[PDB]
Order: sequence, then structure tokens, then C-alpha cells
Amino acid sequence: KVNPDGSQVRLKDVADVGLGGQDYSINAQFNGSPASGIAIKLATGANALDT
Amino acid sequence: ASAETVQDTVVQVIEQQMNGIDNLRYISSESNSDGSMTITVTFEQGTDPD
Repeated sequence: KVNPDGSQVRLKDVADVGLGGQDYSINAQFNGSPASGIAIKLATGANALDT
Repeated sequence: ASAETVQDTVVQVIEQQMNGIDNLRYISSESNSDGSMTITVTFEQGTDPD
């Protein structure tokens, strides 16, 4: 909001804008260290060893 | 919108997901100026197109 005098309200001092995550509900650890990873499937008709 | 916004907005993620289809040949794209956009994915022969 901003008046015609020039006094204004930014999203500073209303919010705390900073980058974070989508969903904080799932949390994973690997021997104490935080970790995420890919679960790789195999496409139909493909040799798995060289994949 | 311009070409670079469409190219890093739509074509990135659709061409990202359109790998992993078995029996491909090459996945190519095109992002035009006037807001048009197309992706022509080409399969190897011996695949029923439906």
C-alpha cells in the first residue's frame, strides 16, 4: 500500500522473503547427514547391466 | 511472450519429461517469436504411431 504523499509499505517489514522448500513434511537422513535421492526404474526393453 | 521465456518455461520441462520413452530416435523442439511453440519427437521405425 502507498499513499499519494509517497509513504509506502513494501513487502519488507511485513514478510521474510527467502527461498525454501515445497513440502517440509518428509525429512530424510543417511547416517546422520541429510539426504535425498533418485529412485531410478528401468525402461521396458533395456539391458540393466550397462544401464 | 517472447521466445526465451517460452523456451526456458515450457520447452525445458516438457522436453525434460519426454525422455524415458522407449524406442526413440531424437527429441527436437522449436520456440517461436509470436508465442508459438512446437516439439517434434521422432520414433524409430517399426513402432505403431497410435
